Amino acid sequence: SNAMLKREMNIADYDAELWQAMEQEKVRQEEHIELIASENYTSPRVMQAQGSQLTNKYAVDVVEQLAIDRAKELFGADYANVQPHSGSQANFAVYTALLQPGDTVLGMNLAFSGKLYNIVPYGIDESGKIDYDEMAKLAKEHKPKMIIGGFSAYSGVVDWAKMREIADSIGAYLFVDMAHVAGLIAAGVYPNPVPHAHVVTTTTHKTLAGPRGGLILAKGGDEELYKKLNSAVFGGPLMHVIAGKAVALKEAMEPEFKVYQQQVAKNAKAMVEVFLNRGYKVVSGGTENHLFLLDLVDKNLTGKEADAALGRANITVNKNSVPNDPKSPFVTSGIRIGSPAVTRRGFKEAEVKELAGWMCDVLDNINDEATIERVKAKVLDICARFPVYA
Amino acid sequence: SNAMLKREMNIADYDAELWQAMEQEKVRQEEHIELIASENYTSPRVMQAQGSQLTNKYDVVEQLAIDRAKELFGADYANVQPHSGSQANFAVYTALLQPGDTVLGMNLYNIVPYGIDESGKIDYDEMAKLAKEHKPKMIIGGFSAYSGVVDWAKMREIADSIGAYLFVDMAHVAGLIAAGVYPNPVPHAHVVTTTTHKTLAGPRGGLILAKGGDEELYKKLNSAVFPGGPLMHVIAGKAVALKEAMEPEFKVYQQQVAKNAKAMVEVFLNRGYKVVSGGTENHLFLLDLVDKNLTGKEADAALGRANITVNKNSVPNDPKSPFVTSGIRIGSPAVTRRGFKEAEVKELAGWMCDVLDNINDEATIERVKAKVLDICARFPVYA
Repeated sequence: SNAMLKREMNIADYDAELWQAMEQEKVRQEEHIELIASENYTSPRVMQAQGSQLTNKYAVDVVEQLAIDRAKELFGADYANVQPHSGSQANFAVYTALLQPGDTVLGMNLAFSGKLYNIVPYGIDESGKIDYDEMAKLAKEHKPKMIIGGFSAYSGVVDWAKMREIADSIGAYLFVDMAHVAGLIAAGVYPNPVPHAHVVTTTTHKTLAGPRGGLILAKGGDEELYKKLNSAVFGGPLMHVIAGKAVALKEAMEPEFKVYQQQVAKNAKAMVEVFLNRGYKVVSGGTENHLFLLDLVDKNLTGKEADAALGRANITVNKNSVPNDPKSPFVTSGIRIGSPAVTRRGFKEAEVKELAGWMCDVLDNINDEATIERVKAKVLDICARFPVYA
Repeated sequence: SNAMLKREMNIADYDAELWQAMEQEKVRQEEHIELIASENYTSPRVMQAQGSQLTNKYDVVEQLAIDRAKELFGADYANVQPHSGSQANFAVYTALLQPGDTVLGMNLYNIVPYGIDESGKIDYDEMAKLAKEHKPKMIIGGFSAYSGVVDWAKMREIADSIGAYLFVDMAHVAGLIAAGVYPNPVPHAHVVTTTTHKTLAGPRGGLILAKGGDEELYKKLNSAVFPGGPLMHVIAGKAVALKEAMEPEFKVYQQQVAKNAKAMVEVFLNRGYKVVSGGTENHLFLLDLVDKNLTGKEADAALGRANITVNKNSVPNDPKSPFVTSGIRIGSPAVTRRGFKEAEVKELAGWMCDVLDNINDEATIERVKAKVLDICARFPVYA
């Protein structure tokens, strides 16, 4: 025999370098305030699934059917495919199922798929709000085969019903990638694109708080579409990750998850209030979801500057361009902030308001070491009061 | 306190439905003999990494994987980010090819296939004919049911003669390559890819490796991987799996893999079965059942009744559909992992011949099943 004994076979016994790195990553997740809008803390049940012997399975079916059934129940889809390894892979399945090389696609942005297809962008104005009349004119002008909804840095709510009308008016597909807001949709606090788009994709981590992976959903499609989508996905699925998806999707149906998402939305609003009250500009002047963009043009700061300074105080954000950004995309004039992770670890309005205030202290004094050190200390204290896995 | 994040309530407590399905799979892995050539049993250290908080990360960990991949394979470039072998391959294509380019491969882009004969041996002269006539931008080496050695040096000569890239997908033999007991493509290819879970016995995932290129090439390969983020928990799994593969015991393992495959081959041949190519030089082989009036699908099902798992596979010039086939593909990595040596695999191969000789003899099926279960019980995978 040659049994692999779990008590004798662990990382700390065998691979000290890896173990030290893993320990330091747990410490980082605990003692940093994570405001990257795509970040979250998955449950220990998701982690248990991902650590399981399902990694050995070549593809089982019951585990997969639970994920599929739960995806359909949660989002009200008549079709779900839980196999994609990532949101990007889900998206690529959709493109290859429905598009030909060199087709025109209308996407949205701030004012490889780009290499294979002709992507025309609808750019949100300095107003920071979608203008559906203008979107309809771009659609009419360019006659895309597909309009793609979903954008990583929009703080407004997208009217998917209206987008479907625009798509239909020119015979295009509406594809919505809801990766950036899926958890809010799952909770009923943001509108669902499943009844309006021809196909929908998402990641399962981010606001859904599950494992990293993809999902394709649809409602009202024909057998033929569903068949094409299935065939475009692959090269088998990660069954341990699919188990992760199954348990995450059930967690998403808990009343606690609805309360959590309501808190996510309140928290993002409370942070916006502070930034505005401290003299910072927020794109659109508000948020209606979990995230927002701080426009630093009037401060003569770059997003890269802001991000580095905040990082020195154990606050993680990402840079992001603003509408008609006067700076290059490598630099930007904005940062994007979201509440899911801090909310997940127990921060409510008081904490996020205090945090926003500290961020304003940093940005007001971006090369003052003492401010940075003071704020770092406060961040560490707040992190201790609100531990993650406890 | 965060009710959803505290460790109190595990999957069994929370989601009995899911837990039951997970634990059935666990018991299935113990109670069946697995001869699907792409399957293995990864270590508990790999699973521990996959179960870690690294799933929440949006880099010392990645460097460890990169360094260990380069060391194991003798490469001066590695990318450990791909989610799968397929994504690794896709990265290479999108890095080096333009849409509609011509490509040559074994069994978006104009593909010219090269087809090994009934002899079950690669015809380098036919490969050369196709390459030199059609002038592909890239020749792709590596194929899933091939039991022979491949002359990677010769493929590079062919590629070099027409100015083409040589890409080798070594997924189907990577662990043997790593242990030095199968020809190494890394010195000869422009770029190589692999999965991390079959003969490497690691997590499911992809890898890109290369040597002898400049940073410009390596930058292109990096840029091509995500056309989002890596799975850092899986990458930690890769790091520890790659370290395990550097142990002298891993080479011993692969030597036993190769020896066991040859041993099973000898039984099939001696029992009147035909083996594509007449033998093996690696961990797998293909039985050609045409002369038995058997389909691969039916052979797969018959063996499954006795708790022996194989997969159907087309043979050269298969008279049957690809969904039916006239062959089965058998590999030794998983049985060897759980401790089978030559004596055990020889006995196993005899039982398989007993079933296939008389698929409808339920007495034989039941006899073999009981022996299979006894054998599985004394070779537990995990404890």
